[PDB]
Amino acid sequence: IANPDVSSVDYQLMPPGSVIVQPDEVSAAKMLPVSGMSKHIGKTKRLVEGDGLSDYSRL
Amino acid sequence: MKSVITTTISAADAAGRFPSSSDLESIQGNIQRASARLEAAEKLSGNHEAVVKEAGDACFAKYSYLKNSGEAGDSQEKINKCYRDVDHYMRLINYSLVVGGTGPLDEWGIAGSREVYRTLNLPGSAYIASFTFTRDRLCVPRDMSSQAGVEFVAALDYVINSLS
Amino acid sequence: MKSVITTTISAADAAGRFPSSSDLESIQGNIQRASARLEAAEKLSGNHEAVVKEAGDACFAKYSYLKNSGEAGDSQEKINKCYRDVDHYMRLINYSLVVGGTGPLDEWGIAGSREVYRTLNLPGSAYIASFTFTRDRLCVPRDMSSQAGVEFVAALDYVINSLS
Amino acid sequence: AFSSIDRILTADPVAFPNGTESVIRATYIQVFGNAHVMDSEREELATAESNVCRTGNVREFVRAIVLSENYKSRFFYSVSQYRFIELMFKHILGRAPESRAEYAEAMAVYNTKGYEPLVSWFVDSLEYNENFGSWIVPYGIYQGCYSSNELFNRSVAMRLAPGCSDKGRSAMLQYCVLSGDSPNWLSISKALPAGTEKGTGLCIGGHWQSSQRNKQAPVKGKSKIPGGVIVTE
Amino acid sequence: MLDAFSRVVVNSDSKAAYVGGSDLQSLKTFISDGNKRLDAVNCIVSNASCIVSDAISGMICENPGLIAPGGNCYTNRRMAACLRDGEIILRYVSYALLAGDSSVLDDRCLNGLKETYIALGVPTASTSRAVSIMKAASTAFIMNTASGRKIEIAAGDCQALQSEAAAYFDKVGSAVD
Amino acid sequence: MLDAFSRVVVNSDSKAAYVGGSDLQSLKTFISDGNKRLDAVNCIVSNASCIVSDAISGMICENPGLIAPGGNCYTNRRMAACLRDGEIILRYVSYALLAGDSSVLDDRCLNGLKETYIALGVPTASTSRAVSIMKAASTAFIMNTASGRKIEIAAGDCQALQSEAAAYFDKVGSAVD
Amino acid sequence: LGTVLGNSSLDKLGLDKFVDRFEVNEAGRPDGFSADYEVIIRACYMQIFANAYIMESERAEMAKAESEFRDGRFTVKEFCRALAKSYQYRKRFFDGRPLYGAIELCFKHILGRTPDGLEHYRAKSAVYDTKGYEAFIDAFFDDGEYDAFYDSYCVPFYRGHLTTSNLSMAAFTHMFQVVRGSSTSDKANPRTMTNQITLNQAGIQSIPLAVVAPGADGATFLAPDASAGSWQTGFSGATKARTSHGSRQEKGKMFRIEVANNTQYSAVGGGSGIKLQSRSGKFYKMRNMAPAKVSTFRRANNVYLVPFDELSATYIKIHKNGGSIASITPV
Amino acid sequence: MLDAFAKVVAQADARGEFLSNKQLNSLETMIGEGNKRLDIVNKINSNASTIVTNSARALFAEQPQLIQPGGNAYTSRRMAACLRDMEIVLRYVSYAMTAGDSSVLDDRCLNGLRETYQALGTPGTSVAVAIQKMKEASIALANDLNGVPLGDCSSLNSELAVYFDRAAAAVV
Ligand SMILES: *CCC1=C(C)C(=O)N[C@H]1Cc1[nH]c(/C=C2\N=C(C[C@H]3NC(=O)C(CC)=C3C)C(C)=C2CCC(=O)O)c(CCC(=O)O)c1C
Ligand SMILES: C=CC1=C(C)[C@@H](Cc2[nH]c(/C=C3N=C(/C=C4\NC(=O)[C@H](C)[C@H]4CC)C(C)=C\3CCC(=O)O)c(CCC(=O)O)c2C)NC1=O
Ligand SMILES: C=CC1=C(C)[C@@H](Cc2[nH]c(/C=C3N=C(/C=C4\NC(=O)[C@H](C)[C@H]4CC)C(C)=C\3CCC(=O)O)c(CCC(=O)O)c2C)NC1=O
Ligand SMILES: C=CC1=C(C)[C@@H](Cc2[nH]c(/C=C3N=C(/C=C4\NC(=O)[C@H](C)[C@H]4CC)C(C)=C\3CCC(=O)O)c(CCC(=O)O)c2C)NC1=O
Ligand SMILES: C=CC1=C(C)[C@@H](Cc2[nH]c(/C=C3N=C(/C=C4\NC(=O)[C@H](C)[C@H]4CC)C(C)=C\3CCC(=O)O)c(CCC(=O)O)c2C)NC1=O
Ligand SMILES: C=CC1=C(C)[C@@H](Cc2[nH]c(/C=C3N=C(/C=C4\NC(=O)[C@H](C)[C@H]4CC)C(C)=C\3CCC(=O)O)c(CCC(=O)O)c2C)NC1=O
Ligand SMILES: C=CC1=C(C)[C@@H](Cc2[nH]c(/C=C3N=C(/C=C4\NC(=O)[C@H](C)[C@H]4CC)C(C)=C\3CCC(=O)O)c(CCC(=O)O)c2C)NC1=O
Ligand SMILES: C=CC1=C(C)[C@@H](Cc2[nH]c(/C=C3N=C(/C=C4\NC(=O)[C@H](C)[C@H]4CC)C(C)=C\3CCC(=O)O)c(CCC(=O)O)c2C)NC1=O
Ligand SMILES: C=CC1=C(C)[C@@H](Cc2[nH]c(/C=C3N=C(/C=C4\NC(=O)[C@H](C)[C@H]4CC)C(C)=C\3CCC(=O)O)c(CCC(=O)O)c2C)NC1=O
Ligand SMILES: C=CC1=C(C)[C@@H](Cc2[nH]c(/C=C3N=C(/C=C4\NC(=O)[C@H](C)[C@H]4CC)C(C)=C\3CCC(=O)O)c(CCC(=O)O)c2C)NC1=O
Ligand SMILES: C=CC1=C(C)[C@@H](Cc2[nH]c(/C=C3N=C(/C=C4\NC(=O)[C@H](C)[C@H]4CC)C(C)=C\3CCC(=O)O)c(CCC(=O)O)c2C)NC1=O
Ligand SMILES: C=CC1=C(C)[C@@H](Cc2[nH]c(/C=C3N=C(/C=C4\NC(=O)[C@H](C)[C@H]4CC)C(C)=C\3CCC(=O)O)c(CCC(=O)O)c2C)NC1=O
Ligand SMILES: CCC1=C(C)[C@@H](CC2=N/C(=C\c3[nH]c(C[C@@H]4NC(=O)C(C)=C4CC)c(C)c3CCC(=O)O)C(CCC(=O)O)=C2C)NC1=O
Repeated sequence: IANPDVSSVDYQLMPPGSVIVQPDEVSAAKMLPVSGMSKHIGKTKRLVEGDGLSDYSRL
Repeated sequence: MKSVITTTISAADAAGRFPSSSDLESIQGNIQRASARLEAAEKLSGNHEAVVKEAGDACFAKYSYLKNSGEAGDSQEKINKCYRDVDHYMRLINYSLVVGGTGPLDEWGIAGSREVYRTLNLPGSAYIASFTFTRDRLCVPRDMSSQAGVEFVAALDYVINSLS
Repeated sequence: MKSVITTTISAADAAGRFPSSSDLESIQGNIQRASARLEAAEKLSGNHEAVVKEAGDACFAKYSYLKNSGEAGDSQEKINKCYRDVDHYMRLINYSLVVGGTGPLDEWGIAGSREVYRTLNLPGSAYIASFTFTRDRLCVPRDMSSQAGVEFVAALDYVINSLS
Repeated sequence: AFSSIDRILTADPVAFPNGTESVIRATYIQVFGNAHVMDSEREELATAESNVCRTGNVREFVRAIVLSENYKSRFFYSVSQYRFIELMFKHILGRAPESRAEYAEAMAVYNTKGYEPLVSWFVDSLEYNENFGSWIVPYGIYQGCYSSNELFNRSVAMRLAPGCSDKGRSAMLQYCVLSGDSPNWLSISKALPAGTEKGTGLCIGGHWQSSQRNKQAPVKGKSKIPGGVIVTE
Repeated sequence: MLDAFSRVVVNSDSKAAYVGGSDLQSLKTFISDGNKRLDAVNCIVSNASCIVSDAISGMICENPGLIAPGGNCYTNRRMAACLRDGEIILRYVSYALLAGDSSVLDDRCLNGLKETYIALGVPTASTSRAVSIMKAASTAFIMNTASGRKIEIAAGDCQALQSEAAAYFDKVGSAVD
Repeated sequence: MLDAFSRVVVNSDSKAAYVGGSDLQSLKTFISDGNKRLDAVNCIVSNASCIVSDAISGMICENPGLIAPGGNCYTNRRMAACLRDGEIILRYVSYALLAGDSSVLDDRCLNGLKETYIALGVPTASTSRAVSIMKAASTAFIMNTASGRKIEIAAGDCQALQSEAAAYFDKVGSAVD
Repeated sequence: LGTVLGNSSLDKLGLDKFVDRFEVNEAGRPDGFSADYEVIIRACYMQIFANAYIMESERAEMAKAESEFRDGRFTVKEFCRALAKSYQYRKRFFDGRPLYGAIELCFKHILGRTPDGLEHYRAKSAVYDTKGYEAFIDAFFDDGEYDAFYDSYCVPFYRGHLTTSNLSMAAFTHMFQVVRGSSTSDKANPRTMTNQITLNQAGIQSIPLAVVAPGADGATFLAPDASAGSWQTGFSGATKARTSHGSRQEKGKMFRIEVANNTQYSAVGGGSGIKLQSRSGKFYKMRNMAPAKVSTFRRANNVYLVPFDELSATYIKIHKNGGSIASITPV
Repeated sequence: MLDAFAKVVAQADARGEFLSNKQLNSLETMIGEGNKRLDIVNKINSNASTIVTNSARALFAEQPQLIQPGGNAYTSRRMAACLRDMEIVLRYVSYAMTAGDSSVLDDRCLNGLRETYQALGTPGTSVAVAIQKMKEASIALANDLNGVPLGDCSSLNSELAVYFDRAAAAVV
């Protein structure tokens, strides 16, 4: 669920270097195949193989 | 469910005889070709995910009219059914690959398919596009053993020639 | 070849009796609905060429991927086979329309079709696109008698429900 | 109004200020359809050609053509009044009638007065002035967000596919105007420009046929509340 | 173009009779609840761009094959025409809320839409899904239950009117299918 | 296997008299209502593919555990026997629409169907659900209120006949449960 | 065994060995070899005798017919006819049974369906009475049925279970009463035997029965018969009715449960080991606290009609008495 | 059991939707019909004994097989069974007339009635003739304008007739 309600991280107050942005795949063709299933875009990312289990039960 | 041992047991059963040396030679050949079949089964259960992913991606890479309108799949749900059906197919190729006859692939996948693909407006040529992509994709002596490759190609060809 | 009179003659023949008054009432209804059937046959033999032309043009209007590459209709010859096939179909609708049962349409067009369109990689959905275009685009009051239009639509619906 | 196909696919308007001969020719094809005029008819229209080589009132050019016997002969003498009014819409405005009321308006302006008042009625429409003015040759417009959807369907169906020539064909919009049923999807589909993916709707198949919208069919609607579904009828 | 008044008059026209009691009674119920209809149309109008944005963005995110190459949202021009159409649909629904009768929505936009989206190759599944998203978002704004905006109005029950607006959206989504 | 005629004749045979006036009068009403029944059977027969397809596909979409592995429809052949069964049910219903009496449907197909589907493992609820979808779609085609096919016939009243067809479908759906 | 495993219900219904097919693909004459024909010939005995035992000495009966099958004399249609007319087939199936049972067997042997309605019985009984035994057997074989389904070169198979024959739902269930899976022969099951006519009330009135799959316990029910009331005087005791009318429906839909093996040793009242009424051995139930010699369950196989809300309790009671459930059908 | 209302709620829960406004309008309509409905049920419950008695007289008069020795209604016991069965049929048609749904009449009486009358040797068609007589007498009694406010009751008599026709259809 993890949702903060009253919450804003400014990301303009940070020092000029320390805003880093990373894209999993830097391509057009591989972010979306012709068919619907996707591992990045849409709700289709929900249906990747793996990640079905959970490791937070250690608490 | 057809295999070596079910064909020979069912054949001698239809005869009315105990199993002579002929059936024993047949199951001897089963346990000769076994290692190549099970190697192919190990690698198929290894990377089934990426095989089905490349299969459907190339299937809509060929035919784009699938999402054109009602024909084929124009929604995320139908494409989910697409990748699920190719999951079933590779799972039956794994099963027939373990059994070593085309029995579970025939009775579960092939038998009475035509009424279903016909009635539910499913084109078979797109299935064949998926399988002929995966047929071509495997590289001889790059992963599985050369005979295992032969075993896998044979089974997949059976799927294609049974489809259309 | 199924019609009213062949069904009742074959039925009384399977019985082993002379045709009683029931068969006579059946062929009486044949010669009641006859005039609307033959009117529809006259107009179909009138403009078959424009009907088949609109049918194929809408069939490749709906489907365009037939034209590219491996798929049928790519070359001029295959598309000529396309309009020839729809010529056969409207000619069988004319024949069953004259006979008044689905007999010649069934035995000449429908019987054993599925192995042929399945084997020769021919999609049936394109045929249905052609017939549903020729089914949707007609006015009973304008170009046909009221009863005739019903008869024509009925025959054409039979074709569609026998196809896929 | 995005106007999706206005400049991307459809060719640009023939404005006046370029060479006169191209304006004259393009107006022949638009005002006429593919008429394919010959030597006699072009000699017969020479004084309008003079008036438009002189001043570029292409509005007055179109007026002068539609008043001439070459246009009157074909369309007002071989052709029946239903088709006459409809073609008049197509030749002058580029577009079809959007409703039965407007078609009744044009027919009424005919029957009260005559031919010339009708022609001046098309040429003096405010809609015609905003689309074309005095300086731009008529053409088919892709506005987007039209007043009626039927305006788009009838307009495209009556703007024929390349190589039109209404001299063979018969009137497709009379039952369509009076009934309010929009034309066949195939004729609409044939007339669209290239790259519009002509008629890849028409969902046909074992499942989801839905080939003809049916007015009388009852209306159903389902929404999902955390309890379950509300169907509103 | 007929409002609720013209519907009562046209129906009374067929029998060639005066308005009478009962039809005027239902029309009295129309007039009394007019402010609720007024503020309802104000709610759907004063958020409308944002409804269209959220609905079409949701339509793409539910079905990511539209933005896939080959889909009907794949280009900028196709996407512009897409946003344009959603805006038009919400416009005529707003007109149908002011009128109280769906004659305007039937004569302007709905008539000849299936044939248009057939002609252009637009997908039915995408069209009806986007309409349904505008339906739910619109009724959520009309009950003042939006999770992003809660504006101040006088309290009152408005079940009827929300069912009416849901009936217009179901008319559009049923019309494209 | 008896229609309305055979029913009247057998009942008047157990009564042991001549046919009589009242029986013949009701049968005159049957024959005078003949062509409506003709056109009705025409409608349901010339929509067989859609009725079976939509019905069973709706049965799967309502209850998606049929298609899950271990369900009746999971096997490919099972799906074909499923579609065949839907087709046959629709077929005998069309026969009962012709005959005017359900004797054909009761003696042929309805008799022992429950115990067959019990013995094979078929869930009764899914089938009842499929028969109900065939009912609603079949009455919508018989009343020309289908949402994508609107054929022209002369207008009239066929409410009686719709209730008749719905009675045969309710006979089947009540017969499997 | 069951339904769900293997994605095929019909294997597990006991029709596992009946799927194999035999046709003579060899045209002309067989000289020297005699493997393939002896296989087909064996399947003809397995079909027409329905797995009945033929001794080596007996094989000398029908040896002429057998030496004419091997030659170009008899198609297997006509060889099957020759096996059907001979003294063997008369002794087993015709002479032992009443005329009606004989008919039903002749369908199990020749056509492989059951009779569905009384009229099929009308046809065959009529032909027998007019013309005798040979015309009876011809009337099976000389019909459009056999010719269409088998085409004269294929050995008969059980098709009564199959959807393709129109039959009746009744004839499907009746089909499983007549065929009990591989081991059961013609007289192997009860309900056929020699003097029994198998299903008569069932086959005549097209009462669809129920299916108990063979095995998995409760394999035998052989449910008790009912009489017909004051007219055609009957005993009302023995069986629950197939119907369940109103007044008890309330409380859920009615289920007919058939319990199969009921015995004294099995019946314990829920607690293991047999109850001893007296200190020393008197194991029957004390009636009025005085010793009785009447068994607790008096016929094996009693039935229960039980509404839904009472199912659980009844489901417990059966298993209290160690009875085993054959089948449960909603009624 | 199902009553108009129960059937609509039961279906609406079997899909798990709420009731649309359309359904609620229909419900309200049937209620507004409901006084007349209770009037028909009152008529039938009153004169029921004369319906059964007279209809049995006409049954045995038109078919004098059953009163003779060896006929099916020949014994004191079997006669009483015969009359009581007629009273059963008339009872449930009165029930289904109240409920507005034909479910009670099917589930309690008609569904499986033929299996019984086969199983007993009772001629089914003779029962059908008897139910036709109760239909004649009951409708002609239901359309009596005695003691009651005037209006239109054609639809309710139509419905009632449908129930009896279903009874004679279910025995035959
Ligand atoms: C191709 C056949 C067809 C044409 C043509 C047409 O206009 N519509 C269909 C027939 C049709 N179907 C219904 C009713 C229902 N159909 C379904 C099945 C679908 N609903 C689903 O959720 C799914 C799975 C995603 C499917 C396949 C259902 C559930 C109904 C409503 C059932 C009910 O209880 O009412 C109708 C009647 C409605 C209408 O379109 O007017 C028709 C004509
Ligand atoms: C054991 C093996 C096995 C299979 C191989 C599948 C085959 C299969 N697919 C579907 C059903 C389906 N299959 C597809 C798939 C397609 N979508 C398209 O765009 C393409 C043409 C194609 C993928 C290449 C779709 C879309 C459906 C649903 C069709 C519909 O409901 O319209 C169904 C009907 C039941 C269902 O809806 O799931 C079945 C039996 N099922 C099995 O049990
Ligand atoms: C279970 C069956 C199964 C297969 C059959 C393979 C098929 C397969 N091959 C590759 C992937 C690959 N396959 C090849 C092979 C080729 N090199 C060439 O020069 C030839 C054209 C061809 C051998 C004949 C190469 C080179 C890659 C890597 C491609 C790349 O990263 O560019 C991938 C993507 C994942 C990966 O990088 O490994 C997959 C799924 N994988 C499986 O799980
Ligand atoms: C008596 C009735 C009757 C018919 C209905 C036809 C049906 C038919 N069509 C083909 C054969 C064919 N039919 C088509 C037609 C098609 N091209 C496409 O792009 C579309 C999918 C489709 C038109 C709508 C084509 C292309 C072939 C040749 C296929 C090939 O050789 O690849 C054949 C095989 C023999 C041949 O090559 O001609 C047959 C039997 N023939 C008959 O005798
Ligand atoms: C043998 C059977 C047979 C038919 C059933 C018809 C079907 C048919 N109609 C048209 C053609 C046509 N059909 C109509 C009819 C319509 N006008 C409308 O307002 C309604 C939607 C509809 C009447 C209900 C119209 C208007 C055209 C001309 C369409 C056009 O040119 O735009 C054409 C093309 C050739 C032509 O222009 O005539 C054909 C084949 N022709 C045949 O040979
Ligand atoms: C309705 C009546 C009517 C007329 C009387 C003419 C008059 C006329 N002539 C010209 C135009 C012209 N007229 C002439 C004629 C001449 N060449 C010479 O050597 C001589 C002096 C003279 C013939 C005696 C020429 C040459 C032009 C073209 C002038 C130019 O472009 O330089 C124009 C301008 C438009 C055009 O270029 O055609 C007009 C209006 N037009 C009409 O509509
Ligand atoms: C008065 C009412 C009225 C309407 C309702 C619209 C309807 C409409 N939309 C388009 C045209 C269009 N409409 C869309 C919209 C879509 N994009 C998608 O991804 C979805 C399926 C869908 C939004 C839900 C698109 C993409 C086009 C352009 C199609 C193309 O050019 O390929 C056109 C053709 C003209 C144009 O290009 O603008 C028309 C008439 N126009 C009107 O005048
Ligand atoms: C020109 C534009 C214009 C508007 C947009 C409205 C806005 C508006 N609404 C009300 C007044 C009202 N508006 C509503 C409406 C509501 N009922 C509820 O349950 C919901 C929260 C909400 C509908 C979504 C109600 C109930 C009142 C009366 C409030 C009261 O008297 O308690 C009033 C005060 C005058 C009156 O009582 O009518 C005004 C100005 N009026 C206008 O002139
Ligand atoms: C051999 C096949 C065959 C048919 C299929 C029918 C078709 C048919 N129906 C009608 C005639 C009719 N058909 C209907 C039926 C309808 N009522 C409605 O509410 C629905 C739209 C529709 C049922 C689904 C009606 C009402 C009439 C009479 C129309 C009228 O007189 O207004 C007529 C004209 C003659 C007549 O009045 O009977 C004909 C030929 N007749 C045949 O001979
Ligand atoms: C004359 C009337 C008549 C009928 C009504 C049918 C009834 C019927 N269905 C099946 C057989 C079948 N019927 C179904 C149907 C089902 N699939 C499901 O997912 C649902 C529960 C259900 C559709 C609603 C299936 C799947 C089979 C095959 C079962 C199996 O082999 O496992 C069989 C056994 C023979 C066969 O395999 O075809 C029979 C008799 N047959 C008839 O002759
Ligand atoms: C809850 C609903 C309900 C019913 C509807 C009845 C139906 C019914 N009737 C009988 C039984 C009977 N029913 C009749 C009636 C008939 N006599 C004839 O001459 C006519 C054909 C027919 C009256 C029209 C007779 C005579 C018997 C006794 C049959 C016999 O014993 O021979 C029985 C068997 C038990 C018994 O003997 O009573 C049952 C279940 N019982 C119920 O519980
Ligand atoms: C508790 C017991 C009980 C009853 C027995 C009824 C009796 C009854 N009936 C009506 C009312 C009515 N009853 C009938 C019935 C008739 N239609 C005719 O054609 C026939 C003469 C007759 C059926 C045999 C009609 C038509 C009305 C409405 C009369 C009218 O409004 O004109 C009313 C007035 C209230 C109303 O309109 O419903 C009452 C109290 N109500 C009860 O509460
Ligand atoms: C990842 C692809 C994706 C989207 C895009 C969204 C789109 C979306 N918005 C919804 C519904 C929705 N959307 C809004 C409007 C929106 N919210 C606000 O508070 C403001 C200011 C808005 C415009 C900026 C509202 C008000 C609702 C109603 C729910 C709510 O209370 O927030 C719903 C629910 C539909 C329903 O109830 O049937 C969806 C699916 N969902 C997705 O999965």
